[PDB]
Amino acid sequence: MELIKGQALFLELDKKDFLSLKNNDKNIPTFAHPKNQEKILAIFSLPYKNPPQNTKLIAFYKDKKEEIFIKTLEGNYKSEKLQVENKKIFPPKTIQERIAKELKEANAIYSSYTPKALFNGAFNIPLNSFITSDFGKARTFNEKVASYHSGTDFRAATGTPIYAANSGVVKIAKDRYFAGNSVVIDHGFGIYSQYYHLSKIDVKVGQKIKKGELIGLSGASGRVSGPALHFGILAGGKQVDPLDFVSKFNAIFQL
Ligand SMILES: CC(=O)N[C@@H](CCN(CC(=O)O)Cc1ccccc1)C(=O)N[C@H](C)C(=O)NO
Ligand SMILES: [Zn+2]
Repeated sequence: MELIKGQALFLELDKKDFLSLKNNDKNIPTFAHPKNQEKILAIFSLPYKNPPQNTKLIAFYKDKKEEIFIKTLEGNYKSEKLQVENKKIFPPKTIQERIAKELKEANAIYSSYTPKALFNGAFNIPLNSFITSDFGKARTFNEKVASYHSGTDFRAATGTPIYAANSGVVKIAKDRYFAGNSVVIDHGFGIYSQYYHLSKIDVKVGQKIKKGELIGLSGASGRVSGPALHFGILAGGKQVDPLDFVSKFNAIFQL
């Protein structure tokens, strides 16, 4: 199989006698195929930055093992050359501390795996607008990726209502350094949606939210370039191309 860096893949496996799916010594969770009772599904994602060139997963059954080989593709992302090397930068200590704290917090949240669906059918876009800055635009130095856009931005004037892309539970609902005012929803199965730069947060941590329910108003908080909604999906432990992910997910779960 082949998969573009920065994307998720829904792997389909026989259910009967299945024991475990492994990537070296890391276990990858599974969940039911909603249509085919003889199958299960796993999400496998490649990171945008520094992905392996190749991956081998093994599905262990009671009677045998199944190898699955996935070749990393570079895809056709937009990229621009950096003029100055992305060397160590020197933020104020107060900012270093905040960043480190929020990273620890988020790493913890993304680690607390929910082994059931909290979604309700297909994902919907969070507002009926258009993309102004796509996922995966990159900046390179010496042809190596230095940084990339980890979500997709939708055009929005400040104060535009934003709606949950699917049902779930709110895990994050505060102001953060990279993200500004942000909401993160757990949808189950290690799938999280992210809504950044809000001017107003309308939910709280722990709240059950329905698909299409208001979560906030769009803004420019924490944004250098002007008001817009930054939308992200984390799945399989990695930030992945959100519209690509929704397309894949909806192909399986929309009915
Ligand atoms: C670390 C950092 O400074 N993040 C900034 C800016 C740009 N990101 C970096 C990234 O991966 O988080 C690179 C970048 C962006 C665009 C093109 C090339 C590189 C930020 O506001 N991110 C939010 C999520 C966003 O993206 N809003 O729109
Ligand atoms: Zn963005």
